[PDB]
Amino acid sequence: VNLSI
Amino acid sequence: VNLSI
Amino acid sequence: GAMGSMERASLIQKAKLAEQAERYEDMAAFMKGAVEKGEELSCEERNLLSVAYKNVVGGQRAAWRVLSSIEQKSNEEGSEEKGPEVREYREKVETELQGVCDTVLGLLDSHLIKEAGDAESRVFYLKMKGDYYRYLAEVATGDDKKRIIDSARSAYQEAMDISKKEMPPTNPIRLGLALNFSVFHYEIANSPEEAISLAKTTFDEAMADLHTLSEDSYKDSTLIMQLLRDNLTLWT
Amino acid sequence: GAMGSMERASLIQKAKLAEQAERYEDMAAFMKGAVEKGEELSCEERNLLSVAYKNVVGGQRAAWRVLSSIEQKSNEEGSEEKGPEVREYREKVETELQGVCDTVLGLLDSHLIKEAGDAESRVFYLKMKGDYYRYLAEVATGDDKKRIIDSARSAYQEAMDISKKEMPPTNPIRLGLALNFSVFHYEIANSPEEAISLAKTTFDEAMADLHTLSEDSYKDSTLIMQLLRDNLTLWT
Ligand SMILES: [Cl-]
Ligand SMILES: [Cl-]
Ligand SMILES: [Mg+2]
Ligand SMILES: [Mg+2]
Ligand SMILES: [Mg+2]
Ligand SMILES: [Mg+2]
Repeated sequence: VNLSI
Repeated sequence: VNLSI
Repeated sequence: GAMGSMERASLIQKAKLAEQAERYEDMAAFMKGAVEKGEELSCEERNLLSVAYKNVVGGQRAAWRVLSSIEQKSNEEGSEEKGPEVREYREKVETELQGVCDTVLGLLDSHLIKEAGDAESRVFYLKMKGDYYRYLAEVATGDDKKRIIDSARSAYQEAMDISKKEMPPTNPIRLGLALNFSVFHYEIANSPEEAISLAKTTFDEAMADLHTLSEDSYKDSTLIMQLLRDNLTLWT
Repeated sequence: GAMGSMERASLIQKAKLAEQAERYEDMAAFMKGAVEKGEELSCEERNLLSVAYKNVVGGQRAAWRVLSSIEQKSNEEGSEEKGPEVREYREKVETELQGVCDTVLGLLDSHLIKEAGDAESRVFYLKMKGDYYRYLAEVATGDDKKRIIDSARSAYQEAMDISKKEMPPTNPIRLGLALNFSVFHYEIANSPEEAISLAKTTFDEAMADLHTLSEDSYKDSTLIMQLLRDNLTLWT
């Protein structure tokens, strides 16, 4: 999955 | 911890 | 009830979806709705009911233990006063937990247990009754503590009596009932010797019956036998 | 509001307890109550707010994806008809998710953003506004889809403009904003080249500023730089 914060 | 089911 | 307008089959279908989505509060509400339709539950449906509430109450119990530990530390020697907040929030979680337990016990009493005549359903529901009184007992501190404990014991004992008469020693419901009743003895009733004796006798009698089983039944039974063994390793 | 009778400090104390207990819905409700007291939020308080709603909406998004995948399969060639239940329950989760997003966006608009004058608070809140419009965009399918996407873009862009003027390239808020805006480009705006360019330029400019930092700041910054790198490795 795309990494977000 | 005590194992339960 | 908010589920009163939904078909029984649709509630069961959505409970299975909620499980896949790890939405256990939804799963529990759907299965509560299914129970309240008033028909008896199939084996698969009973296990959906138990999976859902086990996950809900399991998270509440874990949160309660975190908060109770913080609370106990705050009451040690040399702990700075921090006000009523820790107690209040532990009480909030505790109250919600008790509410879930009361809801399950209410479903069992209205009217799942009285309609359950086969050993597999009756033992299953009486194990559940023992389990949820045990969860009440874990947080109990007042005048009713002893009666709560005895209600757990009484339900477990009725289930044990039926299971020993009506089920083989390897039956997974029988084995899980014995596992949890042994945890009751160790953790709630201050009876570790009873806990150890029950777990050992249950394990040994199952071991001696494994030869009667298919490969798939053998896997089901040995899985729970290993939990008995894990507890014995912790307790001895 | 149900938190209107509780002291601001008590709400913050209980938010921290809920976090320790992994009770993120409670944590979010406590922080919503704290915001509604009307005072600006400290750095630590802003991060409690974001942690709480990030966890709540994160679980809803994961559940929505599970259910949307089941729904898409049911609409394939050769899939047996199963009735409206999958769509209904996906819609239920979707509606609750949108409600959480609307609640956060409401707090930002009433009145967190308009009172935020320092770069660290203003960029933080505008990143949040971009993030929660992005979550709305992930589930959007109707006439408002393009406007939802543009609302996300506009908030991210205002935050980027301020962060580039007012913050060093290693600032963790700046870095996380850039990370999420690059995800917006890749996942929402159908702009993978923009996503890749942003992540690379952000990473390279941070790398060149690391020499100015203490050991602890270096650890904070490199942690988020590694997330930029992980995305670039996935996308290229
Ligand atoms: Cl509380
Ligand atoms: Cl639904
Ligand atoms: Mg009907
Ligand atoms: Mg019957
Ligand atoms: Mg006050
Ligand atoms: Mg201000």
